[PDB]
Amino acid sequence: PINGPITNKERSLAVKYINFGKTVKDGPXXXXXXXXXXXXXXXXXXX
Amino acid sequence: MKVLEERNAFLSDYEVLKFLTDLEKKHLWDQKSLAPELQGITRNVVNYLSINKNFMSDESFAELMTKLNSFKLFKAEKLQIVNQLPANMVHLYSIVEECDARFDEKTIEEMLEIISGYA
Amino acid sequence: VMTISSLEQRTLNPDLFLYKELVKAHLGERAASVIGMLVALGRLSVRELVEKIDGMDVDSVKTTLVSLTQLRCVKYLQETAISGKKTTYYYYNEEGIHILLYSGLIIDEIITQMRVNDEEEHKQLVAEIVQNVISLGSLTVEDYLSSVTSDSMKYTISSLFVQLCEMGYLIQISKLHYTPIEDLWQFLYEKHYKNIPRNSPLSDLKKRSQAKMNAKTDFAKIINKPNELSQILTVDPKTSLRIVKPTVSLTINLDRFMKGRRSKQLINLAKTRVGSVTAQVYKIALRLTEQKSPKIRDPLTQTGLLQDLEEAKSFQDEAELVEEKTPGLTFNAIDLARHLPSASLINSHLKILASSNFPFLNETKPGVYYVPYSKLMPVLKSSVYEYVIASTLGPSAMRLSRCIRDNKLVSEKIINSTALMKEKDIRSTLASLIRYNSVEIQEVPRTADRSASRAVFLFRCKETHSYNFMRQNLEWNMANLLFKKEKLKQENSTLLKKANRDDLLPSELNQLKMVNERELNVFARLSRLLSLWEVFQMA
Amino acid sequence: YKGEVLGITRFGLSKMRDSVLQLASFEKTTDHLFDAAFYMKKDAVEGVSECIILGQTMSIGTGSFKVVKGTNISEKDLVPKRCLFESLSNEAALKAN
Amino acid sequence: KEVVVSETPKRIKGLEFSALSAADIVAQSEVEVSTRDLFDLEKDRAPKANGALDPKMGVSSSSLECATCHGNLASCHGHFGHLKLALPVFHIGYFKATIQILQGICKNCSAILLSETDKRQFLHELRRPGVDNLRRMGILKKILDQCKKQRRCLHCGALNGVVKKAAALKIIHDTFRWVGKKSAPEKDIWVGEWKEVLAHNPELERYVKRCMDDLNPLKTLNLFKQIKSADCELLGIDATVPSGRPETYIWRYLPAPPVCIRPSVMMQDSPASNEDDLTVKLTEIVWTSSLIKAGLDKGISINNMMEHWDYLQLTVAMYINKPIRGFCQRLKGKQGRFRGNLSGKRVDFSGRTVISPDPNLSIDEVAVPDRVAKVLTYPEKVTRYNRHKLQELIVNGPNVHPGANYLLKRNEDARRNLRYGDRMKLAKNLQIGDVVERHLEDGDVVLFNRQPSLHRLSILSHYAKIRPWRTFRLNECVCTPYNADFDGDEMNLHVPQTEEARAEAINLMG
Amino acid sequence: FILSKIADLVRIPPDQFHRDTISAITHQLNNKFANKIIPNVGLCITIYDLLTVEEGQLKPGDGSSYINVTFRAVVFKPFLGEIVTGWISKCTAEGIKVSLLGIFDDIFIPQNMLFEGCYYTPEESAWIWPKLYFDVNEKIRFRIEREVFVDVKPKSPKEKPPAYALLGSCQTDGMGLVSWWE
Amino acid sequence: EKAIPKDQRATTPYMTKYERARILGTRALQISMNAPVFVDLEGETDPLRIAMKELAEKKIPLVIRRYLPDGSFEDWSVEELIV
Amino acid sequence: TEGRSRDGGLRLGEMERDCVIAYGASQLLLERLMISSDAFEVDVCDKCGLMGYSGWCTTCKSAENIIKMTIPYAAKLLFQELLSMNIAPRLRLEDIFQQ
Ligand SMILES: [Zn+2]
Ligand SMILES: [Zn+2]
Ligand SMILES: [Zn+2]
Repeated sequence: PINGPITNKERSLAVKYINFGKTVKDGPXXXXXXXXXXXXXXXXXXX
Repeated sequence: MKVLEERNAFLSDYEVLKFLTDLEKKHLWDQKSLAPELQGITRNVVNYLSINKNFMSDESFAELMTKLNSFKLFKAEKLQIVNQLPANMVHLYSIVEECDARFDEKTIEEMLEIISGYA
Repeated sequence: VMTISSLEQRTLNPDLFLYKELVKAHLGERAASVIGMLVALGRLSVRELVEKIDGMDVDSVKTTLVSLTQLRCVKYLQETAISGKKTTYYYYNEEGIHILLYSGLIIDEIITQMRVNDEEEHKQLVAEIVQNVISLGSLTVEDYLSSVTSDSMKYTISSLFVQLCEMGYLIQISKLHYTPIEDLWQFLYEKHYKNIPRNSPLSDLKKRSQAKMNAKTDFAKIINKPNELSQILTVDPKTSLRIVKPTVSLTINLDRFMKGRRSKQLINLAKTRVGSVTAQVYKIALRLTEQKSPKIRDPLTQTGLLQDLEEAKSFQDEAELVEEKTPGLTFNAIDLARHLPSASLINSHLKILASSNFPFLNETKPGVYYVPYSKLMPVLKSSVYEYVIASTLGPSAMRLSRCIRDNKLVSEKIINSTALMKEKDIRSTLASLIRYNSVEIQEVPRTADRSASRAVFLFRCKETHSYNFMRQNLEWNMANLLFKKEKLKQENSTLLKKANRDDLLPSELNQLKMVNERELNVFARLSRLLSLWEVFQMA
Repeated sequence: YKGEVLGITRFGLSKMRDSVLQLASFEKTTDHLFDAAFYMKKDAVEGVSECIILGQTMSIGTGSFKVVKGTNISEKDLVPKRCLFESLSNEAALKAN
Repeated sequence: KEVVVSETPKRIKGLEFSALSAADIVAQSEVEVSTRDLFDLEKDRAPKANGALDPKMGVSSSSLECATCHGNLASCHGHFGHLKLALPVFHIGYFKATIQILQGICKNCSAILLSETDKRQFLHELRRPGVDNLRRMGILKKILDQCKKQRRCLHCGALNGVVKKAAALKIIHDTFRWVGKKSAPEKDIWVGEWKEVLAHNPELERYVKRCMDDLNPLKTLNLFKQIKSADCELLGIDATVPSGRPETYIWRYLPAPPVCIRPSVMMQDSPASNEDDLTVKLTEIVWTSSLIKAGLDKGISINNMMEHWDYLQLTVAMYINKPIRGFCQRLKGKQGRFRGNLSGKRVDFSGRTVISPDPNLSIDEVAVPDRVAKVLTYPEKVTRYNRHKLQELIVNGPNVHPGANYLLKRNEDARRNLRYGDRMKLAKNLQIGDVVERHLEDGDVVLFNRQPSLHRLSILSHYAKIRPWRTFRLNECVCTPYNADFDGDEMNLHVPQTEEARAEAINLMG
Repeated sequence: FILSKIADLVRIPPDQFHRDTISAITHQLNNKFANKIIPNVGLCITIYDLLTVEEGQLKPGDGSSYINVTFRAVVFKPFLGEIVTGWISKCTAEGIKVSLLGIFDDIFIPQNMLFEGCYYTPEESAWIWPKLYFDVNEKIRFRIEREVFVDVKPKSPKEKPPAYALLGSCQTDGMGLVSWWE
Repeated sequence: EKAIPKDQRATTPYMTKYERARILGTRALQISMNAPVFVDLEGETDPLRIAMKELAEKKIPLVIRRYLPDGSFEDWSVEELIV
Repeated sequence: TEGRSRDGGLRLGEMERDCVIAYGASQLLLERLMISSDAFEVDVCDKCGLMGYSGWCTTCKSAENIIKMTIPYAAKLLFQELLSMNIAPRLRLEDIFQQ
């Protein structure tokens, strides 16, 4: 409970949180062959 | 009930009156033979449509394309200018997006003179 | 009436909907499908995704697969059968969605604890660097270094890179690091059951000692592999300064992020019970010793196997002795007022932190003093939990909670006397206490053998049940919080799209400030109860 | 035919048939209703005594076929042309720009 | 305005058995009971207001405007509402299954106590594409007896005993058969707890003991709120989540039945309005419910409220299961019993009479007396042909044999019964789309029946006829199919309705 | 106006057997939609053409003819932002309600995005601008902006009626009266 | 799902008595609904007896449709069927 | 009802019921045991298969997905009995037409 408009620092952290989320949504370029143990998945990972 | 698609090829209002004249011609053809529940849209359409351009054609319609071709006005504006506010100044200012913009002095006046060549 | 009270969504989604809610904000649609189904049905197979949902077969599955792999949202395992072929089963991976729920909170501690330097270009630099890390989910050094602009200082961003490895935080990508704890234990359990050349059928109990002891030492090398390794990071070729391996990639870690907030919980308890100075003296100690302190990592053997009835302690105390070992042996000898941003020796301020021990810390060995990570948790869970009832209900609810915790399992006879004042109001808050669990009810009749009324009653124990009810506070708080924030989007979606294209009118700017207000405050409420939940996830 | 001799008795009447209503019809009362709810059975409404409950048609005898009369409409008159549509519209944006 | 409505023929495929959880009933709620007891009567003209019985719930009388809908008995069917029950009162029928769901689950973690490959093997078993129902009962048994032998709890730490359900409707899990003469870590705390008890008052504990531990309906409901997702399949519950998983097996809400379930039994030899047993049940529930609701924060004590709440589970278990039984019976005990011989009813448009011979009637002909032919009707739709003669049947009157007792216009009136008057001019219009019921006459189709049916030759179909006196007379050529010795036995008579079924009987069953 | 493409099943009685199929299906389809509103596709006016028609089936207990066909019906909606002629009808203090004679009176534009100086008066004077003003019986050009769709309540044989409703924003100069120009 | 061509059929060329029950029933029901008649009608009453007369000259414009277990459909005309 | 002084009727037994089954007549059974005795209509929705009043499915308010059909009164009565006890007598529908 409690709270309210407290800790402007946390507000800045909240703003950053929103900004980081927006960058992920905009994004989907290599990814290479990494960690794939499946030949079927590795073929699809080529593109 | 099942729908096979959102929207087919765009139909403006010309042939509406033309093919509702066929719906006219079929049942009672209104005013002439005056001497169900389809009367709702029947009397409604023909009244609003015709009264506009009075105070139409056959060939010149399909021949109106000529200078309406070279223009980049695309689609949304194209089938729209057929009826509303023809051939005076700020009339067409509203309908077309970006409006005057690119070409101003002469070329747009070529639109006014030809759409004034309607009636 | 009208259902707007949200009674519809209230009953049917404990845990569950939490996961696919967060990934919905992350991605949505197909992404929420697979994970949501991965939870409900648990262990899942590639072909099995197609059968259930009819999810647009093989177009979405192969797309979502690699999408969940880069951010490692799925626990991957592959094996075979005695019949033949091969099989690949997926699990819900650790908590990777909680990290997505974290995000900037992690980067917060990253920025804040990166000082001992002073207000440098580091702020705008690593903010761009770290945000590129978590987003992609994996970062190779060279390909990332290629993203840096040319004709400038290349080691400016590498001024802190080898400083990103630091002590905790970012570590290297290694092999099987993502893997079910149950499965890796079983896979490592091979060469143990398998090992004997028809030795001898004597003392069957020696097969126990054989497999176990050999598994424990093989388990230790695996878990300590990501923990501390100086090979890759400390590489220092000539014609330069220390530079991390351009080949080996990196990843963030649970180590010092889960530690940083855990210390805060200790600080909040400290600061409450002592002065601001004492909290600082206790802080400078924890900052140096947090590296070798298991803390959050404590059980590490718990998930994936049995404990015992008999041998439970012989398991537990085996961990407790190594929880005795490392803190006692390794940790720092007495220092004097190390650096800091009161002259002479500050150990006198430790002595006032010494003479007063209860509830917490102050465990001393001759020659060396340190805070136990074992006996500290019970008094840590006590305080915070007691403050919860303090916040939610009035003062009356508090007093009775400990009254049951002083002695154990007694009737209302000595309770009415020894509690505070009045019968009727006690019965009132007794019903409010017994309202949701946590005191249970006793089991015994008075000379009726379970028959009828007037039997004796007692209030007793039930810790975990008085725990898990704080685990129900996890999702359903954040749920409506995040949901109606997301519902605030689609409602204003027509406005937001107009705002984005603009980046006019009196009333358009009004609702623009509206949502932004609600946005800010709702994220502040999120992080609030976020810190509350994190302390309740253990013991 | 099932490979074991059984049937005609309430203990042996449940072998093949998965229909709960017809089995609760002949002989049973409480169990089959609660048992099917427990195990969350589905099955189908197929047989005769099953259909006479819901009050629908039968899959045997007279109802074994579907009666049809066929229109046999021509494939010619079905298609008219779009009137004064694809002429002016598309050719307007395709000239000079 | 007035959005279009479309329709297509729909059959039925299968059903789905399950338990509605907490979403439906509150959303299925028209009104809320509240108040308490009585009938919740208004004291002026004595109607019902809110409470158990109420205008917008259902209608027990001919007028009774529903206000949810209109047209009363001839239109409205039934409406649903809910009831708030203080505390999660226990179930009745699921009680047997509630022991099983409480069996294979940890009391420590409130989680499944199985281990690795075991679970992995069984999870593969039931997912075999074909399965018999017997396979379900076999494995769900097996997996349940597998957790019996294991004395060791997994992660979540220490453990407990089994649950034998000792008592009724009282659940007690006895922690028992601990390792003999072997000290447990929990036992040292166990015996340590009682040492602080017997110290204060040694009298009572030694007097009676060894009752182990029970489980209250409230805490076992909170014990079911932990396990979600994971595997409920081994417990017999598959989740496509229309429902909230087995939190549903304990009563919280309740589906208060409409007045279409039970009405107020009409009149008496003396004027009055009488209640039915089911009405008394749930209106009593609101009392014993609100009893706990009212006193919490104000009065009473610990050990009083208890048995009253224990009395609540006795009421509901009695409610849905001078019998005083209002529910579980009428479903089980309605107009039938199976000894191997069932019971049945509902044959309309029929007649019964004795037998008598005749040489003159050809086979497939059966003579029906005109006296019972006056009350025996049949539907006829006049089109293009009947127009001539049927309009003459109208003016004829419902007295002589060739007449019509009813008329139905295509304009959909209530109905036109022609006895009381009219006729005459009414036969002048007679539009094509109407329907008129003519008296039974020659050239019709009627099926013959005898009550003690034996084989396929029992039910037959013949032509009808009109003759004098009173009797059912048929050709003496056949005494065989019905086994007719005459002697004045009884014979059934059934007349079809639609043209379809009529042509079906004579052209096939003939 | 626009042309929708939909499918449907038609039941033609024995009475229409004397005429031709295409003529029978026509009348039936006219009794189906006509003035009625079709969900989410907009409002429909008339019927255009008939396609795909195949052999119709027959159910045992009727004797009628059930045919499942697809056809393209003419519906109504210009597009998101189109301006179209009309005029007001009624009023209160919300905003003006413009009715296009020949389709519906459903169009209503409240005053929010309208010119900055517009206000309603209880004085029975409709509206005022800081230019001039107008009233009923005079033509009005209105632009479309927002569109909403809702379901329907059960019919009651002998308010919330937004079956089909459109609203817009007229702030761009030269709207509402056509005699300001010329 | 698709219809088997008129070329080859595994179905018996004759008709079941159950089929005749529906035919006379169906067609006669259409008569009460005021349909036309393709056969000469002598003066008489009822839909039933004029239906049997209609089948005598085989004027029924109906096509019998049968189903196999595998859903191979079928097509059968009443007129072509002989008994 | 049964007997006299109220009104009459007749009896179709299960012993007799098999006889009309042995003839293989479906149409006769549809008229006699449904139309001739008790004819009733029940409003049902495809989703959350249940019974309801008018155009309301109650618990879900749609009126879009509700389909009205016919069904014996004994059925509905049996359902209202079952459903009030804890069980789900859910119903799902499919179209006869369209092949
Ligand atoms: Zn009603
Ligand atoms: Zn456990
Ligand atoms: Zn519904």
